[PDB]
Amino acid sequence: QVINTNSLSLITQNNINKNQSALSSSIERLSSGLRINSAKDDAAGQAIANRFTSNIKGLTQAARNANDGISVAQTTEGALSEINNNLQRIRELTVQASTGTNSDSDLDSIQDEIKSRLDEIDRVSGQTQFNGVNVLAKDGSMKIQVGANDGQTITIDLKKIDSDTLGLNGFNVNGKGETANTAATLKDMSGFTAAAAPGGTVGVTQYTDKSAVASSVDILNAVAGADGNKVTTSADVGFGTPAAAVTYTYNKDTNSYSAASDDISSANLAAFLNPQARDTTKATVTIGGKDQDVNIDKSGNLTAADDGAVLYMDATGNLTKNNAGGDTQATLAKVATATGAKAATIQTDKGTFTSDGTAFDGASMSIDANTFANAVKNDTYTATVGAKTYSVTTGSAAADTAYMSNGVLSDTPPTYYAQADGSITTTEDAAAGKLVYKGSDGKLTTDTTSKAESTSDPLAALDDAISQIDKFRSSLGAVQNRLDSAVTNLNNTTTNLSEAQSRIQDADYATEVSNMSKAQIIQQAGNSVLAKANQVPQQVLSLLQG
Amino acid sequence: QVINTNSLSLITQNNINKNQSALSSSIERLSSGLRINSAKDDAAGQAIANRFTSNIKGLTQAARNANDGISVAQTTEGALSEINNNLQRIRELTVQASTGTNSDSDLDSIQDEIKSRLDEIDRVSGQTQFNGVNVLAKDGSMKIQVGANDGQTITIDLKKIDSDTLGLNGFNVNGKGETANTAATLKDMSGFTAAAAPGGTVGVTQYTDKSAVASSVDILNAVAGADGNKVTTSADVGFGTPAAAVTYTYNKDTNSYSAASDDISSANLAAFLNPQARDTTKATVTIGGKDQDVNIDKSGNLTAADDGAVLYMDATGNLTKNNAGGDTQATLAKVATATGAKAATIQTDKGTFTSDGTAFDGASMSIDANTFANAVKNDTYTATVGAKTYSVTTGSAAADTAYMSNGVLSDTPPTYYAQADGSITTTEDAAAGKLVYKGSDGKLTTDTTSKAESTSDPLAALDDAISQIDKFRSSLGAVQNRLDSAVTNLNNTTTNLSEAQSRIQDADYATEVSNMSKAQIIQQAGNSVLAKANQVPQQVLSLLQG
Repeated sequence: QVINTNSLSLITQNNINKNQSALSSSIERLSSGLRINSAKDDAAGQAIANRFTSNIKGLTQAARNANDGISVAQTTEGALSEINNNLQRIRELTVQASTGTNSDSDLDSIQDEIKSRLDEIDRVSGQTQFNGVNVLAKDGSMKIQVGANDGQTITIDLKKIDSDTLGLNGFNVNGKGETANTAATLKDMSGFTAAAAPGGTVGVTQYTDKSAVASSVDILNAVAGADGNKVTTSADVGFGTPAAAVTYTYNKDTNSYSAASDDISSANLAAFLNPQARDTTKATVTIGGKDQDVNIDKSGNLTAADDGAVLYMDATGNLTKNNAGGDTQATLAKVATATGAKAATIQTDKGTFTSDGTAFDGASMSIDANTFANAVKNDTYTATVGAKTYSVTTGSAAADTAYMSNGVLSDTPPTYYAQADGSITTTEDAAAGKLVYKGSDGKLTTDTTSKAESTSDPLAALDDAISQIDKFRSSLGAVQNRLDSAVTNLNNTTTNLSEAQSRIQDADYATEVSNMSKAQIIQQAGNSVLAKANQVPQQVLSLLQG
Repeated sequence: QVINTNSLSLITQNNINKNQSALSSSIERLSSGLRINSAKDDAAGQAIANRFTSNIKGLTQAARNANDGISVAQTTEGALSEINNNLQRIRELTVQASTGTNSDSDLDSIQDEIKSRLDEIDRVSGQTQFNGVNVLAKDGSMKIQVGANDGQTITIDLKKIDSDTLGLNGFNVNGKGETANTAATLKDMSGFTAAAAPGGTVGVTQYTDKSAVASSVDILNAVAGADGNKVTTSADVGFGTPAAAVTYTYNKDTNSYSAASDDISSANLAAFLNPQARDTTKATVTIGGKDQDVNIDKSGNLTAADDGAVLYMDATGNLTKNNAGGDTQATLAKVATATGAKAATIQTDKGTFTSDGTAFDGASMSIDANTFANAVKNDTYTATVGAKTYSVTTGSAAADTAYMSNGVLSDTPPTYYAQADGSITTTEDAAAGKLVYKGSDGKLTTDTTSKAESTSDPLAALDDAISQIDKFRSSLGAVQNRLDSAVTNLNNTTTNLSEAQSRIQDADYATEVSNMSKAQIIQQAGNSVLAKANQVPQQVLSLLQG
């Protein structure tokens, strides 16, 4: 009974408006097929779906990468298998070649063919490549990404395999083999004669090969060869040049000989620490509880270890370091007596030094071996070796008690005894002695055999190469099995995660068709009731009778 | 008969007003489709509908959660199946390798592949994940919400599965396999404490393991192991028992220690040459340029080296040896002064001897090493080794400068530095040090591996590991079926509750359309009767006749 200013059709319109959102959402949900289409839905679901999608894509790419790794491992394994076949053939040839019934032509032919197959192995090692990467040319590792998160990879170990790595660097089966050596040749013994015969046997004559006097450098090599020997010398370069003390003993412990000397170097620091005309050395000086780092050059200015800081000596009565003192300029000469008075130390890397008075007392010097030999090659010394004492006085073998053996220094010359029957034996009694032989190198070596230039133990070396290649092949096989397992895992995981993500997205149409029917029926009923509502007002017109 | 002041239409308007509310309610109900739209209807019904709606939504979301739990269980089960297959292959390989017809190379290959697959098991254990959650990395539990009200959950048990948990920590069938060692374990360092920190770093504390003082016998094996060392000792058995001279130095050259001593053994030959109570030793005596062979027993009769010839000492004025002399009987005491006066030698195999006066001068003695060690185990000596000097005074490590390292004697004790972060390093600066480890043996070795003898009953251990993983698989299966049953129950319950809530809301349209029709018809009737009511009054105007 009101003029449309309180009409009830507004309620119907509002209800239709409330329905329209559900209608639109239902139709759109049918169209997409995914429950979550924008942030208006459960945004947490959207984020979880996005994370799941990223995981699934990364997992699939990782699976493809693992397959690629399997392929590269397969190529490498095939190459290794044929290399193994070649090595087995070479071993078979070597087994053939060991028989003594073969002429030098036969051995040469076998060597030619073996060299051919070794070059074949080298070639196939260099040749094999997989997409610009040489599998067998370098001892690297290859990382295979099979996981979604960074840092999770599988490593394939690759070794450089060739003739050098497998060994034998030229198998060389064709060298001149086992050869019998020639006899004693009594006439060749032109050494010093002596009928001493300490056993008194009338039928033996002792021959000594003199002129084997070792040189001084030989003495130095002998002492340097062994570790832990003793050498006493005077008149050394740098330290010991005044030679106030003679017994230094140089304390050879592990490496280039050390030393120990009393107050002798006071002015020799520049000569020692600066071998050349412009050398400068780092050193550490402390007064006691005050560790300061300094540079020493030609016994001149004690330049501070800073970039360009220059230290000045000051503090008369204390004699410490200060960059900004107000007295005379610092030099090594006076700081020597300063340290002697204050009982400090100036120890450096190549020698720990202290002073009492006006001269440095060396403690733990360490002179270079080559320089030491160059300095004392022509002076007197009593260098000793294990359980032996050797004397040298301004000339090699002053006492004439050092003799050069085959390769070692001995106090006794090579003694050769000549027997009555023309043989030469190392000892008087023929029951012992191992009658000496001659041949192919001189020096009258006491063996019946000359070294054969062929490979020493060919079969063992070839079996070692076979073992190496088979270990490599086993490594590749284990890696291949592990990658196959990784692929199976990653497939199962990506399937499960795909279903998981499907449970969050991907709205069930079974519910959505019924929801659409709801929305459409409500919309139709609402529009019709809106019509029925707006057909009401004209009753007031009917009342007016106009 | 009244002019609108007692109007008869008022009841008509009032009745139309009453029915208008019903008409509007019917139209609105038809538009919405729900029986209750606001509190004007049965409010208790509205509250009940709200509660049912909340319950239905909660149950649906719980069903989705249950599905997610099923998916994660499936992924875990797949990973466990892969691990189980790997373990089966390990068992098969172990059964193969138990046979005694195999060489060390075959065992090496088998152990290599077993180790490879064990590392594969560990990798698949570590890298398996479900949406940022590692199922097999911890012994945790995951709660799945399947109910509408808080606290109603289902728990899934997860166990940490890896090579450590299953046991055997390196299956190690071949031998010389590797097991991981433990960490620094700062708390175990019970050695002597020293905050000295020579580098001055505040955060470093130096710990030294004291009580590592080597015994004197340890020094003896230390000196004896190396060849050519120096040992200075007095108060020795036999030679040096009077200890007239102290600096012997024992001249170790190649083997059991030698010696060099002045005239001290004059009467000590009987004890020294005859360690037991009746021993006899052969000897060679020469009065110069002319050798004679003799036997010595307890300094008594100088029996000739013949079968039974007995030598007596003779020749006053020359002091010769005659097997047919004509003077008094021979004793070593008398021949001692004979040789001392006449400058002869009695050099033997185990010692070169001469005498001047009435006492023998030893030159090239050779004492047995074991007898030496037993003799000087509890006396003062200053034995030295390569470039080192050691002092002992009536007791092991008198100077307290001897410390027993891992296997060698060093002048410095074992130095361990503990870092601020709880790590223990061999050096103060963390850049170096090779952070120390422990494990399986103590002694704090700087190794990541400690050996382990193969196993006891390998197949039993593999079987127990299989049983563990199989039990885990069964547990996951029981839980997974649990969740399937829960999903079925939730679906049935939410369907029933949805049908329940629908029966309270959702007004029957069958009665509602009839209500609309009745309201509309009665409304038109009311409007028309209102018009007819308004058509009545003008009969009074008809009365007025104007």
